[PDB]
Amino acid sequence: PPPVGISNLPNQRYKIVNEEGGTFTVMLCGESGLGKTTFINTLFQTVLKRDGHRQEPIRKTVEIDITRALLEEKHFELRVNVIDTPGFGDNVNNNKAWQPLVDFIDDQHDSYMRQEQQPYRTKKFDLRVHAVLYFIRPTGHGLKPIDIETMKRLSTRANLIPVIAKADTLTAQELQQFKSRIRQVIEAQEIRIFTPPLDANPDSAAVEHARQLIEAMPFAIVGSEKKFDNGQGTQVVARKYPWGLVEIENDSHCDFRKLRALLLRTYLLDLISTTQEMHYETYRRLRLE
Amino acid sequence: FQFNIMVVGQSGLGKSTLINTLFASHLIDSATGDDISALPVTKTTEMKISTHTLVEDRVRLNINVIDTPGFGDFIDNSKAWEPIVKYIKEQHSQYLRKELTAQRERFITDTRVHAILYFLQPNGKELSRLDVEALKRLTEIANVIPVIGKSDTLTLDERTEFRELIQNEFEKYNFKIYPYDSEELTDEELELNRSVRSIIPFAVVGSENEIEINRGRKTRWSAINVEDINQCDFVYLREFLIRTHLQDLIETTSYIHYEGFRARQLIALKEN
Amino acid sequence: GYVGFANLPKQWHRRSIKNGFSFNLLCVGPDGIGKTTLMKTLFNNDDIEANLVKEQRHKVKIKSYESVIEENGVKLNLNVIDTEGFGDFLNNDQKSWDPIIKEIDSRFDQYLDAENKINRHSINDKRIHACLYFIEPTGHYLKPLDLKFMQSVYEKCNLIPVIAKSDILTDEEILSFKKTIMNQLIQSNIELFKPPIYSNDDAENSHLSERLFSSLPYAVIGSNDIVENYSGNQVRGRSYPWGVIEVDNDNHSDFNLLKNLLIKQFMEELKERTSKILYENYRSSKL
Amino acid sequence: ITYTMLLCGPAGTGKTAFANNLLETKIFPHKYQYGKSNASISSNPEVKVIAPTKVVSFNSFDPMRANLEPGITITSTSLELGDDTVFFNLIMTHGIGENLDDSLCSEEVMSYLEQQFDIVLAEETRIKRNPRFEDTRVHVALYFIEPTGHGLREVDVELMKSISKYTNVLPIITRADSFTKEELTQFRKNIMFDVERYNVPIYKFEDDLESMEENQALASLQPFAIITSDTRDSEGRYVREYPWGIISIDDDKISDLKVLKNVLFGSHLQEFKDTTQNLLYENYRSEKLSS
Ligand SMILES: Nc1nc2c(ncn2[C@@H]2O[C@H](COP(=O)(O)OP(=O)(O)O)[C@@H](O)[C@H]2O)c(=O)[nH]1
Ligand SMILES: Nc1nc2c(ncn2[C@@H]2O[C@H](COP(=O)(O)OP(=O)(O)O)[C@@H](O)[C@H]2O)c(=O)[nH]1
Ligand SMILES: Nc1nc2c(ncn2[C@@H]2O[C@H](COP(=O)(O)OP(=O)(O)O)[C@@H](O)[C@H]2O)c(=O)[nH]1
Ligand SMILES: Nc1nc2c(ncn2[C@@H]2O[C@H](COP(=O)(O)OP(=O)(O)O)[C@@H](O)[C@H]2O)c(=O)[nH]1
Repeated sequence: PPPVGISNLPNQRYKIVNEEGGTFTVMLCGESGLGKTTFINTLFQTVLKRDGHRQEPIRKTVEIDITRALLEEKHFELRVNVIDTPGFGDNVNNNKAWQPLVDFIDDQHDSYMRQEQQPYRTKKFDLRVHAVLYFIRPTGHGLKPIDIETMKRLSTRANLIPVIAKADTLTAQELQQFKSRIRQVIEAQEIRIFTPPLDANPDSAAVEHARQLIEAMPFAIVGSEKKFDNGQGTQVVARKYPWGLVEIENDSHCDFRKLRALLLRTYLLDLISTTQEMHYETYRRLRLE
Repeated sequence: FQFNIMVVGQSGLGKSTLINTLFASHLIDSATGDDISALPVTKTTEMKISTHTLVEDRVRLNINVIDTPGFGDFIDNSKAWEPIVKYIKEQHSQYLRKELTAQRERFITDTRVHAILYFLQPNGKELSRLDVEALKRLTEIANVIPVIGKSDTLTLDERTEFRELIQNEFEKYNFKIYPYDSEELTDEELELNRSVRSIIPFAVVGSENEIEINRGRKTRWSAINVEDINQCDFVYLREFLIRTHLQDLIETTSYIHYEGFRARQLIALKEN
Repeated sequence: GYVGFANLPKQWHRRSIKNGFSFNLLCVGPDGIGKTTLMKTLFNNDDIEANLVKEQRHKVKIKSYESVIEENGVKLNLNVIDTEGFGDFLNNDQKSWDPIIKEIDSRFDQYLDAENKINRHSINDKRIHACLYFIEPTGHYLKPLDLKFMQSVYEKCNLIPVIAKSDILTDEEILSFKKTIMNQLIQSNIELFKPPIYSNDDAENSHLSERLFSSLPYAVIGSNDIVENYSGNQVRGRSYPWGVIEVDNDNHSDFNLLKNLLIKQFMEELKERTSKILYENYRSSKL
Repeated sequence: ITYTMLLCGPAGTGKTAFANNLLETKIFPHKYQYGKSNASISSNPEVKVIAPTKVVSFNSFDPMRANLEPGITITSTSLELGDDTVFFNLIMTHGIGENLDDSLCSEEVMSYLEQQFDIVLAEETRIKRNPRFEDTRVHVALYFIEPTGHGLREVDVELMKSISKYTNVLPIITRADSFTKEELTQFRKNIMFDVERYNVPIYKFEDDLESMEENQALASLQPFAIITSDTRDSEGRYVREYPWGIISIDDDKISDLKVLKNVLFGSHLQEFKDTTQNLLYENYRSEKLSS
């Protein structure tokens, strides 16, 4: 009694996926001094970005800068598209500062739609942002009007992943209270934020990690490009202050590893698929009304 | 004596090899070849007649192997039995022309179709449009002895069921397959006819090449003996068309088909 | 450390197994060539053609059958098309075999239409991902009608020509018939699907792909029933009064190679080619 | 003496905690966790609540109304911390940095300072003047620099200039624990470079050899970086607590807060008062009299 190769179809799919290559697009929104450049330099283990762009006119115009790179880890290549928001929230008047970013996301969606409008369409330049990380200054107080309205405006264009910048600045109780206030605000304002798919699972631990990830939002981010010894003979990436060392790789000090699980390790494919099946589809429908 | 045996089928069915093996010499080479360009130039079934002399049984016989290249070998076979019918009836008209001729000869060569071997493909399905029409118009114009090509393509039970299906198809279409039971025949003759009739359509396997083990085709998983009775009906068909009924075949082609065409043609001439 | 962006292919594997798979296969040949036995032996399901989905005849009939075949958890939704009447007609003109082409074009048309809808709601792919042409084991040459149809279909669907009932032909006969068929195909410009060889892949898997390409036209046999081997071992195949042929034996048939090129190894690649090259050409024509 | 100090900065700097630490009394509540006590009786023997917290200016947790812009709100809380008896009225700004346009905030703060100047002028130019009238002029002002680590923003510069027009303005780096040693050094250097570039008239720590040396050192210290907490250790030491370590506000290296407190309420208090009262106010009065 011989078998059919139905069980080998997924391994074929894996082969084509790994031999083709991937593309990830992340928009890092926030003000100046939220540890964003350092975060993206820490999440990819490489220096994708810089030193700050600085010493220029104080009135910054909100612009969009895309830093593109090709990264190879295990013979798999990823085109990382780190989009920035220079000058956003860094001015005395920040009204209509959300317009450029949502407009850029809509422009990428329209570009993909027009690539589909091609008569003999070929390989696709997909710059639609698969994730949007909005960084909140660790005020420990609440979300600002600029913050909430920008987040709500861009929550329909693509996936939104709230994060509390420089979360090590806040003490444990203060950061937890800040997280609670942020969650209540985004629940009342009805802002839409990406949630890992746990359904309602064969790998009950995977959907359990989904639950753990969704119970850790807004994520606490602690990023450093320098490593220090822990005192036990192991060098951990960390932020070194004389009172104590804030290790980025310890789950007890930060939620950075959860964010890496959501963004690149575990729920990267899900983010890409949601950005391409939910957001882009709505934009295309409205554009073609 | 002069015997005329015709083979009707498509390229592959194994008719040239069957004739080659039933006579023990290379008489007919495949008229279709291995080129799609070797097919007829008239885009209709053509006739290839080759005369050989075989006297190995000390019964000297003048064989005339007829072949129908082009049958079921083009896309449009809507008239792939018309040329065969025309050939048969023209060969009959020659004999009647000599017999209706004044001061004719002693030996008016009999070029008529004494026997026909219509090769039925081993597909297991009912008769196709081409097969049905050709058997319909060739059963009453000449003596037809059904045979199944590449009977290696059907397991024993598959071959039996396909043979029963073809037998029922013959009965349904009212097709007249040789041998024909008559009243002159004796009892032994009637029972022999019943047996060969139950064998029809035959299931013959042919090979002009000999194999060594411990005549047939030897392959990787299989080894057939063309002269094995528990493997093929090649021996039965051989004996039937060479010895058992050869005389009856040549007599019925001169007594039933030819005299029928004679009556028809002469009646038509009388009317006009 | 190791940033885990090389783990995305594994997430794709998991997604694939979670969402199953779907394969639309076409089978064109004469009635009695063995396209109902080959399919069931390929999918090890004797009822592979029991889910029939929704003044004389002068055109082939296109029959659609949808089944589901699941192995080790993964599930595949198979939709097999069978031609009924090919060759049975004494006309066998372009109109005779046109319905098959029209059906393939209709699948592509439905896909294109749903892709070009304002709602653009979830669409199900019915496009024919492969076309198996069954070639009778005459042993002489590729026939006119065979050449005409295979040329008419070599652009619409991936072409997988096979030599049916190959157990009758001797080894040398099979080789010669295979060579003649391949020569006729190349000189009709009929093009067949070439298995892709992934990069950073095993050289043995590359050799398998090359052999799969260079073994065409294949010589496949079909018998889901079990027969006893001369070794006393029950094996899938056919038993005749002279010998026993085994469908799973590579020495006897290219059945395992066809199963590799059609289901086990390059089913997904066949679907990718059909949805990325053939369908886009159909779209350009419709444009 | 009657001393007046302003505390201005973007929301989330640590002004409330800084004031509580300075007073050693939790007299100012943190937003959203308030209403349990706002201007309660002092927990410090020296601190007295001579006037509860009250709003001096206005220009405009409820999750449904979180989007609404607060605007600006200036509040003066009067206390008596003790000849030594000092009548200290602390003015504070809230809603600055919590809206889209912060021009309203700068306008309101400048207008409050100008109105206090005008009140003092009117009292001076009165036929019957109250010799012991209570001046509302802001003798000193501290601007909190948000811990960006890069430099000064636009709102920062404009607000500091507006505050400098009517009172002495001191650049104070807040939440210095957010910066490591090198990071804090670079941030301070950037702040100084930006104020020099835009010519912000920030206060300068610029008769005795020891006095000159102290002024030089204090100038080199600016902007003053500080860690402040309104929470104390079980022993009674104002401290911050983190999972990786516990910070003490008293520690000299962690915070320059005690030098800042000394200059604000000790050494340079009279200097700030005299400069605001006899240089800024006098020039404003001269300009008004020329008008
Ligand atoms: N408290 C804290 N400060 C950080 C962290 N990462 C970086 N910084 C500080 O912020 C600077 C980097 O900011 P940068 O990433 O360039 O800014 P942004 O991209 O505009 O948000 C560093 O020089 C540090 O002074 C962090 O995890 N926590
Ligand atoms: N398996 C099998 N092959 C056969 C049989 N008879 C003939 N063949 C093969 O059929 C091929 C073509 O037969 P041939 O008589 O030359 O051709 P035709 O006159 O055009 O049908 C030859 O290569 C033979 O090997 C048979 O009984 N079984
Ligand atoms: N000689 C031979 N016969 C086969 C082979 N596979 C199937 N058959 C026979 O071919 C016949 C017709 O096959 P079937 O699947 O019913 O044909 P379809 O009408 O084309 O679907 C069946 O009765 C089988 O016994 C094979 O490999 N060799
Ligand atoms: N890391 C750090 N946090 C502080 C410091 N001072 C106060 N905080 C915290 O940061 C927030 C400051 O809010 P508050 O002082 O009311 O600010 P204001 O509204 O700008 O006056 C509170 O959550 C305090 O617990 C400090 O020096 N360092």
